[PDB]
Amino acid sequence: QGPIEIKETFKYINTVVSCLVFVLGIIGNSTLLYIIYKNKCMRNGPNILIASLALGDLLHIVIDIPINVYKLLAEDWPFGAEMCKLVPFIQKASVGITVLSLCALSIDRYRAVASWSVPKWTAVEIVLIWVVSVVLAVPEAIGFDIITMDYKGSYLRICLLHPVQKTAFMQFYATAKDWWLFSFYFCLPLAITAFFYTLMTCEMLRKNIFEMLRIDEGAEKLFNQDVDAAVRGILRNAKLKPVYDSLDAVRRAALINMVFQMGETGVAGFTNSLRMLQQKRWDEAAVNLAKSRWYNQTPNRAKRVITTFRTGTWDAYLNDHLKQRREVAKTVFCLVLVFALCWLPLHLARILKLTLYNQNDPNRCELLSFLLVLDYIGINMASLNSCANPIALYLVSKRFKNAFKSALCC
Ligand SMILES: Cc1cc(C)cc(C(=O)N(C)[C@H](Cc2ccc(-c3ccccc3)cc2)C(=O)N[C@@H](Cc2c[nH]c3ccccc23)C(=O)O)c1
Ligand SMILES: CCCCCCCC/C=C\CCCCCCCC(=O)OC[C@H](O)CO
Ligand SMILES: CCCCCCCC/C=C\CCCCCCCC(=O)OC[C@H](O)CO
Ligand SMILES: CCCCCCCC/C=C\CCCCCCCC(=O)OC[C@H](O)CO
Ligand SMILES: CCCCCCCC/C=C\CCCCCCCC(=O)OC[C@H](O)CO
Ligand SMILES: CCCCCCCC/C=C\CCCCCCCC(=O)OC[C@H](O)CO
Repeated sequence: QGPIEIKETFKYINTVVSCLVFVLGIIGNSTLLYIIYKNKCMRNGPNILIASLALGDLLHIVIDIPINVYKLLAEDWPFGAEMCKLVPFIQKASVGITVLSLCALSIDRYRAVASWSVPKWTAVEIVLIWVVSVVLAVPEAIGFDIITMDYKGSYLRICLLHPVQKTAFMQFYATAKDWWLFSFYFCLPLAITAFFYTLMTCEMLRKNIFEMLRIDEGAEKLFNQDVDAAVRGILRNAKLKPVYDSLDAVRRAALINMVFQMGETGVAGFTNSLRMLQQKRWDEAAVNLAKSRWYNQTPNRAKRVITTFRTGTWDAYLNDHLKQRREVAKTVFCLVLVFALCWLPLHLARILKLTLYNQNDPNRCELLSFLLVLDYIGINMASLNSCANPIALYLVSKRFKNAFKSALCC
């Protein structure tokens, strides 16, 4: 049958995945804690939050993974009542540390670019993350216990959190647990990190346009309302509106740059160049713009604007301080994205089972086999997330990649 065939297959798959996560995660997160400790240049707010997150994932890896490997392979629980109050507690405490750290990471990225304006603040965050994650994981250590069954010369030890619990709170917890796990440990971080991501990019966008105009125009705080009025007029002009809509945020700022210098009527005169921008022919747009009277009178500014068009980034206008903040923000929301994709299949599987289990035998069989396969994939991706950040940091962050190579290769 599907259920017995599927569980046997994933006995092999999960054992290899969990052995991979154990080895990769022990090496990766230990090295991650090493490079943040040894490299004094690496000690900053976001990195220290990444360190606690790596310590939390290391705790789950060394405490829970070897047991979870055996648990999957044997029907009996031999590790005692203590280990099975501990393993689910560590599992929810560690994931909670990741969940709250990721939220603190995304809020810190917003505050970094925030218009309103702190080393002690990261220390308060660290305490709050671990205290709150551990408190919210305590009901796991409360509800879970061993059930021993003996019938006809055969005994079995299962550790479970029974749907029926002693106290009112533990009863409510056991019943609400599945939705609680979905809400706080998936919906809460994804919503908060997305909310502060979008606010951050908007604020980073204004800071970049402001910096661009500061370099090109050359002490005016009216730049922001001036920009807003400028895009209003660009949306007013039938010659400038179509190309402006086609452009991304960065190239729209390059168009605004030309509008600041020449006005809307002057920018409209580049009908051929504007068309080619709308066609997304950046290099052709760069060349035709380069052979212009605007280029001739102001080549330095023309060079930067046409490079901004062609490139689509802020390279020509971004200072060292702002290039630092974009790489850090890119690192933070890479980990956020990695968390979402790793925890998406499992939370999807649990919610589909929670919502679509009609208990009719005909519909159940095929839906069960699919949901079971999805659940197994889900817990594999979640295990991978506990070892994925060292690899992710290596690939997405030039600083982390160099720190890893210094610590490991030579
Ligand atoms: C928030 C949350 C939500 C859901 C739906 C499941 C888990 C969970 O707890 N899982 C997915 C573990 C395995 C695991 C735990 C933590 C990480 C982790 C930690 C830090 C950073 C990133 C990832 C990765 C995998 C799991 O296998 N849970 C089992 C229950 C279970 C496994 N071993 C046990 C021992 C005793 C009692 C229960 C268990 C299940 O949900 O099916 C956690
Ligand atoms: C690196 C950021 C700090 C992350 C950890 C904060 C929470 C520690 C409390 C319980 C953990 C129990 C497991 C033991 C781990 C020991 C961690 C530790 O001793 O760190 C003290 C201090 O940061 C060294 O200078
Ligand atoms: C940064 C900080 C983030 C912290 C985020 C935490 C949010 C969820 C925490 C607690 C909700 C608890 C809900 C409690 C409902 C229990 C039901 C109940 O109390 O049952 C009655 C019983 O008689 C009484 O003991
Ligand atoms: C500072 C604030 C931080 C954020 C704090 C709030 C985060 C989300 C908390 C609770 C929502 C999920 C609670 C789950 C309640 C489920 C109710 C229930 O028992 O439903 C059983 C249902 O019948 C089975 O299908
Ligand atoms: C296996 C995982 C592979 C993952 C590969 C990741 C590569 C991304 C790197 C940099 C782009 C950063 C983009 C950040 C986008 C914002 C993330 C976010 O806010 O997530 C909200 C959540 O999706 C609710 O909708
Ligand atoms: C088995 C392990 C499970 C995890 C598997 C991998 C998880 C995340 C991997 C990649 C995320 C995106 C990395 C690629 C980002 C592309 C942009 C980039 O690399 O730019 C920075 C670079 O240093 C130039 O300066």
